[PDB]
Amino acid sequence: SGAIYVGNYRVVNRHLATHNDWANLVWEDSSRDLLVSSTTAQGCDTIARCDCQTGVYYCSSRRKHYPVSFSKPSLIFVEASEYYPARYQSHLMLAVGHSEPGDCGGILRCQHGVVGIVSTGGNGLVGFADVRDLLWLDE
Ligand SMILES: NC(=O)[C@H]1CCCN(C(=O)Cc2ccnc(Cl)n2)C1
Ligand SMILES: [Zn+2]
Repeated sequence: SGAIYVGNYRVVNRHLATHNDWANLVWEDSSRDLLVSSTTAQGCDTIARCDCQTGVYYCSSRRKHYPVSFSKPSLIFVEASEYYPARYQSHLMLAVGHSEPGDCGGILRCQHGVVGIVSTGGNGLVGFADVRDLLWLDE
């Protein structure tokens, strides 16, 4: 679990969005596993606007942060799960690191701010849904 709170927006994994997220929907994209909902309170986070390919992510299944080198956002095949059919997930970045299903929502940060959230993983890989191109989150 986990979310990014920026301005009057809450960014979550689309497959983990609650009834309240869908009732306050701003934007969602099944191909990116992202959903953004509106909030009444001002958020605590800031979004990176950069091309970093190194950063640190929070891994809830280890209660620890790990440093990672990650690939640029791209279209990557993701096998079928209870949440989605087999498909290509866009704007996804992979890195070598530990993750389990409940780790989705953990934040990946670089020196400039939030880069994205854990969205996929397995066999010593961890995939992050990028949010750096969503310029409207700040404006
Ligand atoms: N974005 C998706 O299609 C995911 C939806 C939930 C299921 N899924 C996974 O990858 C599950 C999983 C295993 C190990 N580590 C992590 Cl962070 N997630 C795929
Ligand atoms: Zn950066």
